[PDB]
Amino acid sequence: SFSSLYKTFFKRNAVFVGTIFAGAFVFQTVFDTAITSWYENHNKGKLWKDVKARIAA
Amino acid sequence: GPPSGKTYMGWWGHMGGPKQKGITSYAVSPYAQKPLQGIFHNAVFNSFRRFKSQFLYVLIPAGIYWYWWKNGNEYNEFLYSKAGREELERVNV
Amino acid sequence: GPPSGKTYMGWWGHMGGPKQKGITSYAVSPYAQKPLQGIFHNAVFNSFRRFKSQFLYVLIPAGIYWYWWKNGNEYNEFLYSKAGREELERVNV
Amino acid sequence: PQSFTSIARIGDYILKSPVLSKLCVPVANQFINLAGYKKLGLKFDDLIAEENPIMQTALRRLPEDESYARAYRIIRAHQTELTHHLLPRNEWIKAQEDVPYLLPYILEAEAAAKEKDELDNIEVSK
Amino acid sequence: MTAAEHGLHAPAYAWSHNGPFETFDHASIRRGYQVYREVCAACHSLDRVAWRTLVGVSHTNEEVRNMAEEFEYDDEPDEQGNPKKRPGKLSDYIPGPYPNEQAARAANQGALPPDLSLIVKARHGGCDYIFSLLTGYPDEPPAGVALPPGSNYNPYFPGGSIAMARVLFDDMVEYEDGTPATTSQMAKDVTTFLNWCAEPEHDERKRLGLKTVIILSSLYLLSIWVKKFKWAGIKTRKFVFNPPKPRK
Amino acid sequence: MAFRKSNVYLSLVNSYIIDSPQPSSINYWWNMGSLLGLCLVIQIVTGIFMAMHYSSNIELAFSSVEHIMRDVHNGYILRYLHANGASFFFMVMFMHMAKGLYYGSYRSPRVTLWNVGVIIFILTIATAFLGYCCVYGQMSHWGATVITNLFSAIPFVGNDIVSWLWGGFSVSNPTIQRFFALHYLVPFIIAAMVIMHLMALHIHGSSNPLGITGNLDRIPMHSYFIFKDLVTVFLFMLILALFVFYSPNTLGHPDNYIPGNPLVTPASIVPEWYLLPFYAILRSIPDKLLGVITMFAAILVLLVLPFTDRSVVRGNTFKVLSKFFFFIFVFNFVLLGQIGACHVEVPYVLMGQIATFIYFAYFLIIVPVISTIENVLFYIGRVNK
Amino acid sequence: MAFRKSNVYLSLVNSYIIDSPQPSSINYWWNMGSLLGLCLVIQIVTGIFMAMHYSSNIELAFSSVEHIMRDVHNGYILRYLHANGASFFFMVMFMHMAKGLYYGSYRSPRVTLWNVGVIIFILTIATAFLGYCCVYGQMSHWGATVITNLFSAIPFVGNDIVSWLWGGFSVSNPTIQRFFALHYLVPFIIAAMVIMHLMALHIHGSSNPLGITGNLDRIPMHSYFIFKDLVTVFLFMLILALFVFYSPNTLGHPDNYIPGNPLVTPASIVPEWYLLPFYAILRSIPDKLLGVITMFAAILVLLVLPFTDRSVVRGNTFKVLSKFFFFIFVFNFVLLGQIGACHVEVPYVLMGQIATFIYFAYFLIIVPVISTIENVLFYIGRVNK
Ligand SMILES: CCCCCCCCCCC(=O)OC[C@H](COP(=O)(O)OC[C@H](O)COP(=O)(O)OC[C@@H](COC(=O)CC)OC(=O)CCC)OC(=O)CCCCCCCC
Ligand SMILES: CCCCCCCCCCC(=O)OC[C@H](COP(=O)(O)OC[C@H](O)COP(=O)(O)OC[C@@H](COC(=O)CC)OC(=O)CCC)OC(=O)CCCCCCCC
Ligand SMILES: CCCCCCCCCCCCCCCCCC(=O)OC[C@H](COP(=O)(O)OCCN)OC(=O)CCCCCCCCCCCCC
Ligand code: HEM
Ligand code: HEM
Ligand code: HEM
Ligand code: HEM
Ligand code: HEM
Ligand SMILES: CCCCCCCCCCCCCCC(=O)O[C@H](COC(=O)CCCCCCCCCCCC)COP(=O)(O)O
Ligand SMILES: CCCCCCCCCCCCCCC(=O)O[C@H](COC(=O)CCCCCCCCCCCC)COP(=O)(O)O
Ligand SMILES: CCCCCCCCCCCCCCCCCC(=O)O[C@H](COC(=O)CCCCCC)COP(=O)(O)OCCN
Ligand SMILES: CCCCCCCCCCCCCCCCCC(=O)O[C@H](COC(=O)CCCCCC)COP(=O)(O)OCCN
Ligand SMILES: C/C=C(C)/C=C/C=C/[C@H](OC)[C@@H](C)[C@@H](OC)[C@@H](C)CCc1oc2c(O)c(OC)cc(OC)c2c(=O)c1C
Ligand SMILES: C/C=C(C)/C=C/C=C/[C@H](OC)[C@@H](C)[C@@H](OC)[C@@H](C)CCc1oc2c(O)c(OC)cc(OC)c2c(=O)c1C
Repeated sequence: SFSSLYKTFFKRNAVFVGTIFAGAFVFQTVFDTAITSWYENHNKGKLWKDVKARIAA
Repeated sequence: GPPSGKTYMGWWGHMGGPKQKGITSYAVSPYAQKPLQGIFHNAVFNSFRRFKSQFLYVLIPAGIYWYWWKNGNEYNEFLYSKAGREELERVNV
Repeated sequence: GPPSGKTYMGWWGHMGGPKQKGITSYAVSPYAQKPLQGIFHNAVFNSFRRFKSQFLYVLIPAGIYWYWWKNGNEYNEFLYSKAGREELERVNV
Repeated sequence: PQSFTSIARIGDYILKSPVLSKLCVPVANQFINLAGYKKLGLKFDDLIAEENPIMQTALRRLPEDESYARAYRIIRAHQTELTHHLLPRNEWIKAQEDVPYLLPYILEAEAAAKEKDELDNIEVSK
Repeated sequence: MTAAEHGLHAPAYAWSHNGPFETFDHASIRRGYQVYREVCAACHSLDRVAWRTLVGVSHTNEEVRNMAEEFEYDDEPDEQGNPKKRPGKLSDYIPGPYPNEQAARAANQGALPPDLSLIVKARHGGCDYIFSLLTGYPDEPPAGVALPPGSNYNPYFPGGSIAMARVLFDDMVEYEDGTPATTSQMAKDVTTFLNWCAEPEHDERKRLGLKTVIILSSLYLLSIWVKKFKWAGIKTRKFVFNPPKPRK
Repeated sequence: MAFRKSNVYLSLVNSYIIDSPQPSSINYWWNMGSLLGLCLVIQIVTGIFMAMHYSSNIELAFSSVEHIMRDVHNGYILRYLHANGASFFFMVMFMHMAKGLYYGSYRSPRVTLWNVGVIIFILTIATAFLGYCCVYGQMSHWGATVITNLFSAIPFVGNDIVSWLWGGFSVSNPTIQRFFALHYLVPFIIAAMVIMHLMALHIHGSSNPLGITGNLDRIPMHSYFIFKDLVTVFLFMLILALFVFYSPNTLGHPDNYIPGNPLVTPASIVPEWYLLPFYAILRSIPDKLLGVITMFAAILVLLVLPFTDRSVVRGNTFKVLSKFFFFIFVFNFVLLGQIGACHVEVPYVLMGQIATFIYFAYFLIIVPVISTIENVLFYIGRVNK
Repeated sequence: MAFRKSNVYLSLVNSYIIDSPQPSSINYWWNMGSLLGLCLVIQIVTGIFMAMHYSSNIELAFSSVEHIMRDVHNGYILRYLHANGASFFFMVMFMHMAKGLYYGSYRSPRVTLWNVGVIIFILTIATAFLGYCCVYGQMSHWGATVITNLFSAIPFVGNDIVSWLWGGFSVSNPTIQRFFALHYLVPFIIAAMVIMHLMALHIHGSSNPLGITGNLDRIPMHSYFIFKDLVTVFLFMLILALFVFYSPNTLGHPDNYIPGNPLVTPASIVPEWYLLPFYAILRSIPDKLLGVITMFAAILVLLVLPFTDRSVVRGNTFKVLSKFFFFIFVFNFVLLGQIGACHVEVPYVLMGQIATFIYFAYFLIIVPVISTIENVLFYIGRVNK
């Protein structure tokens, strides 16, 4: 964190609850997508989706 | 302990009432009194005397409601009898 | 409020300690201090306090117990191996 | 909860005996140095658990100047402890300064308390 | 306790699901089901696994529906009260080979083959143990070992005397995907399938674990910094003593 | 005055959590109590949510827990949190108790606080026993059998008490159903006992690492300790999450994944880890009645400490000998646990008997002797004559 | 000082039930509170002992209660006590609330005490509902269906809330098992709210029948009120025993002796007697949403009393018009209950609607209008110029 970067968004005030809650909602979405993508990529070839791609009946 | 908010009641020695003076009370030990034999004649006349002062406050409202109930109940019994079928069809729809 | 029993701790303004005089304390606002930009390196020589000064009180008893455990464990393993069959029958029965 | 009267009785017996003294004092000196209370700016008498009637009587009778000084040593020690450091060497309590300043007040209170208890339970032999 | 009574320690194999970031190999779960069906199912039940759970894990909805319908289950009696049967459905649980314990014991020389739904979690050693057991039957028991009639020797089993004989032999199964059905390949596959049967939440649990440890680690570090800031005034506090003038 | 002080309900909150004067020097060891409060909350909440999907009937119990593991959304998280949470509850409690022992927290004027603590310890052990029985795995049935049989040692009426506890001829349906009902109840009794614990604590306040008066320098609970407690709350959650999500069955026993069988006690039977030290103590006595009495005595002996500690100073911080022996006691307790995890064989039997002697000797001989000696050393080590 | 005062635990007992200064004139109406505490204890104890033999699974629930009635030693006593105890809990609570209404107990400085009481009333009704569902008879299934459906009236998310509460397509296994878990929990929440109720009562003490200050003449709780409360405790037990042993099913519904059937709602369906007045209020509104809103408002309207009572004196003892209308309100409540026990037919529909209007009018119109008139009457009836 850089002082001037923080000041451009909040000046010398702490972050208010309203903004904290709003940020938590955004965090939840972005964080989940990022983790899931990294996790599925790390296990590529082992997932059912990957197996179903080749295997069939 | 922390300072707590004052109320309208204290405790023994500082109950929160006005200063008392000029009043003298007297009492006698329960052990020195007649073995609770002064019940009848001294409480049978007072009993019902208290309720003679209160019964109308209870009885009138009770009477209004009991009669309102009985009237509706009797009307319902009539509406569902053979003789009330005509009026039942009228008031039901 | 009811009379409560005396203890060894009071509250702010009457904590129950001795009268304090001659001591002056000074402090500076956390906002005016360096943003904790000296955790490691500056607190590495002070670290290991609970180690250099306390490790022996922990280490010696720990060493005594660990070696006591290892010794007994090695013996048990010997007793139940083919080579330990004769001693097992001796110490067991 | 061993009384200071009992402690002193055993200790004095050791100090008065040339044999026991030369044998115990050195170990006691090492024990005290290892205890490390002097490095926090404290004297042994500052360490005595005070939440009892005898100690409260003792502390109440302790002269003002000494009481203020004891207060400072206690506060300073708490501050040093929370910072997880020892005081600068020059601020350490020196062996010569580690004096039993409260002990006499404690022994006096214990003697008075002991006498009251004996007097409260005296038997009369007619 | 002797080595025989304890059982031979099961070595650590390189299971592809070992590790905090690893999911099960689903191609292995799939082959494992086939080994279970063509070999294990003759003596072992899998009572805790509902057909529906295989969907999207090792098979398609269509494949599982066809598998379920190959078995018959009790249906509600007809209008006359007469009992009747019906083909299995996705909601049904995989059926066992025996109708009761007495029948199971009768077909296995008095021994009862345990349900395998939780076998991986119900044994010390987990996957390593199951695999080692299945591939650890020697042609003959060690010299001097008196083996009771109807029993078999397996060093990995406590006591060395087990009621189940070796059942995996090379090529006894023909894998749909063309994988060589060696005894070790089949043992590796059923064990993976059985691990999934015991812990179907495995893949999702580890994924949630990554999210949880990251958030908590950050919270922990953040809390330390916040704590230090709030305490900075007290921590750097300074005291000075000036002995008061004697008068009070 | 401020509303937080004026209001009838808020004043209690302010008194215990906001304005509570805390000794400025208490270290992180003083954070275990808040962690124990967190543990109780975790257990009660996860427990209640799981109770909604649990059946106590002996034929349905094990399967209902599997239903929670398999069918209930996030059910495995609830179960692993509850199971591992229980283990963490005991680890933190042992640390909380060890902290008290080290710093002489049990000494006057906090004897009542300590005694209430011992009661909470007993209730927590009983609660965990009842909960473990509810799973109805092999360890559940046999643990229920052995533990209830402990009372058969009571002369004359022992067997009757056991039959009463069982509700039959053995651990059966009535036993499991009553154990679940009781498992639900005790946590609330513990909560009530914690309130009593906090009340005893509040009148004298916390002790500190120096063992001396904290009255000369206090700081408010709010902010300082509220934020300091947060550090360990997060560390606790982090560590618990590592077990819950990455190694959920490490602290448990594989045998409990096998349904209870009244006809077979597995050779691999072992009590839950937090009970191992007491288990070893019982096994060390070659007699039914004395083994039982001795084990219960291992908990009750905690009550003699305020009387056997003859020291004139509170705590071990400035005591060389006391610090050494405290750690001897700690590692001896761990050894007892390790012995409990072993079979009844040479030389573990003698080791257990010696460790058992050391456990009791600590409270009854070592503490009083060493403390008396230290009192004298402090005296002769400075005084002239 | 005396040990009962110095000890941390006994000092609470002493302040609340031994030395507590009571107004010398409080009459027998002030005994209902202790009776409510007794009821709560009776319910929790009989409930825990029955829980030991109960199975919540929808297929086993009804039969497990029959098992309690038939196989459990004294089981029928436990069950009849718990069931008749619940009815008594409500009758006494109604009397406790009515006393408060009559004597102006809801007035300042006791508004907080009153509000906590309203919360307790809501929790108690909810608890009784959950317990009734546990029997899983015909009334249980349909009461569970209707009451959970009350939430379907919430716009947009209503149906989702109901499906969530059910844990399925309809009232089924998931529902009964969670209802039992919750039935076990709420009584403990009620106990905690009772503690909060008592704390609020303690700071101002009880009011009295004269409505004036009790500070000039107090007498200790101990002996006087301890023994006066005992009189009603025995009367309460006597009457409860008459029902439990001689007429145990009089207060219940025969349909609850019929196992729940998801396909048939009996024509004879009727809510538990203590819920009838509220049931009548809901039925009085020919709209789904407004009916549900109005019914909950019937409980919440109790909260407006400290504000609508404009009188300068506390209580009805010396108020002619207020006394009359208080009894109009009481019998109107009984009538509402009678209407609830009747079919939706002429002329009961209109009667119920009028009685519903009267119920609300009392708090919103009658009390403020009458209290204002009375203030003026007291003024012009003595002052002159
Ligand atoms: C599995 C169930 C438990 C899981 C939850 C447990 C969490 C807490 C248990 C540990 C505990 O209570 O240890 C207390 C011991 C005393 O410490 P002290 O008061 O003298 O500290 C002065 C500090 O530098 C102030 O420093 P400060 O406040 O500025 O930051 C301290 C540190 C705190 O870290 C913690 O989370 C507490 C351990 O933050 C850091 O900088 C660490 C960077 C990663 O801290 C230690 O030095 C640890 C000694 C090791 C013994 C552990 C034995 C456990 C079997
Ligand atoms: C119902 C199912 C739930 C069961 C719970 C039952 C609990 C009792 C509820 C009744 C209640 O609270 O009534 C209070 C009302 C007010 O009375 P008060 O304070 O003005 O009394 C002065 C007394 O003479 C002092 O007199 P004393 O103390 O000397 O004895 C009083 C009397 C008390 O009896 C009771 O226990 C209450 C009925 O004992 C007797 O003499 C009875 C001889 C067999 O008592 C009365 O005076 C009755 C007035 C009519 C109320 C009818 C109840 C409506 C249902
Ligand atoms: C029924 C009877 C119950 C009894 C249970 C006994 C407890 C069982 C073990 C509990 C685990 C944790 C042990 C707790 C011991 C720490 C207690 C404590 O308060 O220690 C304080 C001490 C140093 O503090 P100081 O204030 O003296 O430091 C000098 C500052 N000037 O801190 C230190 O010296 C460093 C602490 C090092 C801890 C070593 C613990 C080893 C435990 C092994 C874990 C178990 C593995 C299976
Ligand atoms: C590849 C398919 C199979 C697998 C994965 C498998 C796995 C297992 C496992 C893990 C055990 C438990 C051993 C223990 O208690 O530690 C076991 C036991 C047993 N199995 Fe199998 N099995 C298979 C096939 C069979 C077959 C086909 C039969 C019947 C002919 C059989 C009969 C038994 C019996 C009787 C036992 C009891 C052993 C004892 O307790 O002594 N198994 N099996
Ligand atoms: C659910 C269980 C428990 C809870 C919630 C609990 C909670 C607390 C809390 C919040 C504190 C203050 C902070 C601290 O010192 O950690 C405390 C202090 C204390 N507790 Fe506990 N405790 C529990 C069990 C125990 C047990 C089992 C014992 C002892 C057998 C015990 C003994 C003490 C003592 C003596 C103190 C004072 C420590 C001091 O200030 O020096 N507690 N406890
Ligand atoms: C101090 C609180 C508690 C402790 C120490 C505790 C401890 C335990 C333990 C050790 C188990 C066995 C876990 C396992 O190995 O699977 C258990 C199970 C269980 N507990 Fe608790 N518990 C507590 C409170 C509660 C409460 C209040 C409920 C509410 C009913 C509850 C409900 C259950 C249920 C349903 C199970 C069975 C499922 C399972 O095995 O996890 N517990 N508990
Ligand atoms: C479990 C239920 C309850 C319990 C155990 C309880 C207990 C008590 C007790 C012991 C008293 C003092 C003695 C008395 O006046 O009877 C009291 C007073 C009072 N309670 Fe309750 N109560 C309960 C429910 C309620 C409810 C539902 C309300 C109101 C909606 C309420 C309103 C009041 C008020 C205003 C007083 C003061 C009476 C006065 O002194 O004038 N209580 N309660
Ligand atoms: C605030 C206290 C309570 C209230 C108002 C209450 C009310 C009720 C009611 C109305 C019933 C239905 C009785 C019937 O018609 O047969 C019931 C049943 C039941 N309650 Fe409670 N209860 C309370 C507390 C408890 C507690 C703490 C438990 C603990 C588990 C419990 C366990 C049961 C059980 C097992 C049943 C089923 C057996 C029966 O029907 O009597 N109750 N309760
Ligand atoms: C029963 C459980 C026992 C656990 C005890 C742990 C105690 C910690 C509770 C944290 C409360 C912090 C309140 C701070 C506050 O009100 O200050 C407010 C500021 O609050 C904030 O900025 C938000 C801090 C976010 C903390 C996150 C809460 C963690 C939730 C996890 C805890 C689970 C138990 C006033 O701040 P100001 O003094 O600068 O004006
Ligand atoms: C949950 C709360 C509900 C109950 C509220 C009612 C409170 C009544 C409690 C009665 C306690 C009486 C103790 C008297 C005492 O200590 O004085 C003792 C004397 O006690 C006696 O003589 C015994 C009287 C018999 C008590 C009957 C037990 C009541 C049955 C239980 C009913 C409740 C379930 C001191 O007497 P003294 O003043 O002459 O020296
Ligand atoms: C063991 C049981 C728990 C122990 C109880 C003590 C601990 C209580 C902790 C609870 C924290 C919650 C406090 C919130 C209430 C504070 C506001 C308040 O009391 O306002 C009250 C009114 O409250 C109500 O109407 C309902 C309160 C219900 C609370 C339900 C949780 C205003 O009261 P007030 O103090 O302003 O009185 C005027 C003095 N001139
Ligand atoms: C939901 C409920 C929440 C709990 C709210 C608290 C309500 C308190 C009601 C409890 C009444 C029972 C009190 C009996 C205990 C009084 C005697 C006492 O405190 O003696 C204590 C010692 O107590 C113990 O060791 C154990 C007490 C455990 C009590 C467990 C029920 C002596 O304490 P003392 O006042 O003499 O002070 C000691 C000198 N520093
Ligand atoms: C209705 C409620 C009831 C009856 C409550 C009873 C509570 C009793 C005690 O708690 C207070 C008790 C749990 C406590 O004794 C001090 C523990 C240390 C007991 C330790 C304990 O565990 C074992 C265990 O867990 C097992 O599992 C498979 C098996 C066991 O033998 C093989 C034992 C065992 O031999 C002992 C001593
Ligand atoms: C998980 C917990 C939950 C969802 C709790 C819900 C609690 C809701 C309310 O309590 C606060 C509620 C019980 C309370 O509403 C204020 C009562 C006055 C409702 C009264 C009530 O009873 C009925 C009843 O008993 C029946 O029996 C067979 C049948 C019923 O219709 C045919 C009713 C009915 O039509 C109403 C309005």
